[PDB]
Amino acid sequence: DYLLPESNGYLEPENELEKTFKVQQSEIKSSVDVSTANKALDLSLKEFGPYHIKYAKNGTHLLITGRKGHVASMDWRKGQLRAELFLNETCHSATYLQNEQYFAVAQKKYTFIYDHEGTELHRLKQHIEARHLDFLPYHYLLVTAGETGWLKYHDVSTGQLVSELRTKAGPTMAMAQNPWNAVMHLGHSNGTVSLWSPSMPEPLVKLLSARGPVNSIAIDRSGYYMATTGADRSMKIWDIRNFKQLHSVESLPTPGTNVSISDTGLLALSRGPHVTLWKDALKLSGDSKPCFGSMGGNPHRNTPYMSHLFAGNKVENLGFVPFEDLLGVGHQTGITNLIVPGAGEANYDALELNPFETKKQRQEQEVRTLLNKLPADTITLDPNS
Amino acid sequence: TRKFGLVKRTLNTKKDQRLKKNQEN
Amino acid sequence: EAAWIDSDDEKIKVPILVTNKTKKLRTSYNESKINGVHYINRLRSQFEKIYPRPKWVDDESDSNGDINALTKILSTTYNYKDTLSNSKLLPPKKLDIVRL
Amino acid sequence: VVREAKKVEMTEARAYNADADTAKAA
Amino acid sequence: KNSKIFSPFRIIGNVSNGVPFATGTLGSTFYIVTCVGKTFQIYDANTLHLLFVSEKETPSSIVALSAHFHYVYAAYENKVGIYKRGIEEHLLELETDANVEHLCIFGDYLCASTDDNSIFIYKKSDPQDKYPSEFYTKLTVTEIQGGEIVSLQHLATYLNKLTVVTKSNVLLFNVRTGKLVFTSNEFPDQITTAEPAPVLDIIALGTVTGEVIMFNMRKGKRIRTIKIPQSRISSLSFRTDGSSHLSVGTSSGDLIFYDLDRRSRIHVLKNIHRESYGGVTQATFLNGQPIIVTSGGDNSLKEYVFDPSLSQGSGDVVVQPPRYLRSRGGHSQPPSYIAFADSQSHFMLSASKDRSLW
RNA sequence: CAUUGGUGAGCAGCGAAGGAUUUGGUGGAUUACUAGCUAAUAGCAAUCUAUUUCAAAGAAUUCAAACUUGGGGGAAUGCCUUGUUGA
Repeated sequence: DYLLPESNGYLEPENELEKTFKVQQSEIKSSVDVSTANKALDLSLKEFGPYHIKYAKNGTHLLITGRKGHVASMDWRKGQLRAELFLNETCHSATYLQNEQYFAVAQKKYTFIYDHEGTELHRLKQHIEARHLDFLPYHYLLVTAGETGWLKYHDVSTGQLVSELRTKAGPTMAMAQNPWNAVMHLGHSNGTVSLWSPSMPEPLVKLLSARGPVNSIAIDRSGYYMATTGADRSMKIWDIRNFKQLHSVESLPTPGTNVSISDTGLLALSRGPHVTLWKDALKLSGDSKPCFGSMGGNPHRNTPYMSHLFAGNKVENLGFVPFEDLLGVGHQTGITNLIVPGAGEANYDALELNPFETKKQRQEQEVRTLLNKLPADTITLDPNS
Repeated sequence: TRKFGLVKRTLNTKKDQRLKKNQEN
Repeated sequence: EAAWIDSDDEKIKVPILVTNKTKKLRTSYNESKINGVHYINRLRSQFEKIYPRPKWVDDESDSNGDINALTKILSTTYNYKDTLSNSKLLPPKKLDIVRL
Repeated sequence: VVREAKKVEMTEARAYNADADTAKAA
Repeated sequence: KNSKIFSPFRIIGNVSNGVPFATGTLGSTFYIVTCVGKTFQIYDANTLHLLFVSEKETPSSIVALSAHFHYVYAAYENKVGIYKRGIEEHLLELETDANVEHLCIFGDYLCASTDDNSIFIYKKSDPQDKYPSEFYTKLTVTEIQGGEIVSLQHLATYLNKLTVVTKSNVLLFNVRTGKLVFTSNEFPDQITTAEPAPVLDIIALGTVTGEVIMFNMRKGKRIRTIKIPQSRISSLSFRTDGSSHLSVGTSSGDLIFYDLDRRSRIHVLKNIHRESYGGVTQATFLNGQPIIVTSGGDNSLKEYVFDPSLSQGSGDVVVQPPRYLRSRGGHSQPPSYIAFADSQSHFMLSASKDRSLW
């Protein structure tokens, strides 16, 4: 416990009169240290479509996918850029599967698996739609939910299809994989998120999450609380460990396009022109219920921790850097990294992921993970069963 | 100023050394 | 010091929280109706928040030979060549000559 | 010296609201 | 005089005339309102696309232009237009037969001066309301108080205080009351141009001599002076972007850029606008941006920028000179010969005594 | 000899305080101009926060839901379907 060398950043009001959420990002960029203040990027690439964002599980490479033709893998911290592909088919998402050397893009029809340089490795005959393209490196399993009812699991270690699960739910409106559990979460128009394992052809458990369609879903690091948003201007705080929505934030001004969860407990809600993050909102009490406005400054009622409004955009998606305190918000013209104080964890474990990794360390670690892949039957509702 | 015949450069089966059939020479 | 004293400014009172923008001016959540001098002090500090004071206004003021003597006569010149001379000598290397 | 014009976007700033200056009657 | 077959549509080909244009903001972005005789024009600043024109030709030529956020205030002969989107929403006809010289907007008030050395005050009917329609009063400037009214400005953080500057001196009023709260002493030169400041309390004045005076009111003192050899100043502006910079616009067409911290001129632009048509008529830095919009009497409206400074180590010392940006021009002289160029009535050639085609 | 090849010298010839070339950057147009942002009848634009939350309104194929598959074989092991068996 005392070996833990680095401690989180904080944000403190210092008055009741002074307010926490009112800080702006140019105002933040004054006091943050120079490399960390400079780690906020403004990539306005206004020519192509709205931009999809994903950092790798280590923050070392950023992958972006504009809706029209852009596919871009930068070695994000440095000036290096690996991939810049212009496919005139339209794309939806992308993820690095194992390392920055191999990634996968979610196109109009077919998923593509791709080299760092931008070369074509593997076009999938299957995956005939691809809306959410997500990965779990602990099974080496690219799990993809298109606009189809089905859900496809490709084991890119072997390079073969594991399984394909028809939901009977229709087009997938959301998918968030569980880091702690590797159960997949699919969200559809009935207000229903289904938990999934590749073995079980019926879902593990269905959840009538909200009314209307599922806008998005996002899961804790601990796998305890998953924050779900419907298109009904509502966001539920599901505690998966006992399958209860802790708080039901009703009547947003606009339904959130996405939700995202940091490591230390931050929650990101992006209505699209606005991005708003709460601190410690996932806890058990309804005092920790995330609320927009606490009248009278009552400590029980909970205000948002950090706010932002995008002027000329309706942003697409967002994702924290997993070890740093920023979050990449993909807007129509591009990418902002909005600086949080305490979102990411300060003390990573190198033996799990390496944010500072040599290429020789990388090819050691890749072989280490491929030795430690699990075959797909081990995806279960509990890791420990 | 883009060159003509902008083609999809993809995996060469006869040139990529990552292939173990071209791991020999 | 103030050179004019608006006696009639203090006996004003502004209810402040009717405006949506001046809610940065309230120095507590309690006060809502404030006399003239307190509000104008808050408003001056708000204009400080908008633009910080540059160095020339606060400090730089004009109110044997002095060493500023070259700088001033440079500053009141833009053309340093004596083109207003009509020197009645000819400058070298450059002919003001027009073909007719 | 590389004397080249750069692309200059308008960034946002803030100015004083002159419409906030009046107090009404006593 | 009325035609039956044809009717006036607009006078195509005009950008400005020389009447001092006004700047306004929508949110983060800027618009520009210029005059063309009896018809005013609105522009985006970021492209100089034309935004609005007047709904009507005014019966006499517009003398003054001010602009708040959504409401542009034109001022022709005796009456003052409150325009939203170039449409006459409220005409405010002043209770003289004197001609409207200058104008300003602050608070719940409007203040507009006439050439009878008397300013009219127009309250809003409520602070809840947005445009000023209630007539408050008329205050005047008698010849023991000041000279001919050169400008009305409102320097910020001055509660109902109206700053009326003349060729002689500066006055301050409580426009709720109507009382002269302060009179400044005469400056010995003929004051020709006013401008407020992003610092407190300071009004910049460019006189008939080449002299700019920064002037306090809490001091009542002329804190600094700035000389110009043999040029008559027309416009003053302040770059509020992040380095303290001052814009001096002559009526000789020249634009002079100062850094008051280094006490030095930065670059003087020559001949960005024609001297015979008024010189530089009005130049103004867009607030909090390194972009200055200049306007001449040659039917031209230019933009210039400071490039960000090349000196990484210094910054503020090494300054790139201002650089040409987008501009909408017109024929400076009236057009001698025109024709319809294309078949689909898209383009018209217009040649003038300005010695150019357009 | 045609060089109708250019180099190379030159000259006639053109010819106002240079001529000729090559390129970087940026701006302007490249569709016909009604302002920016937001939760939008309004507020903002120095700010939406210590009215943004109560309120209402808000849940069918009783599980319709790959309109999407290179073509042949097969399809062990899976699944599907009914036949059939137990709880």
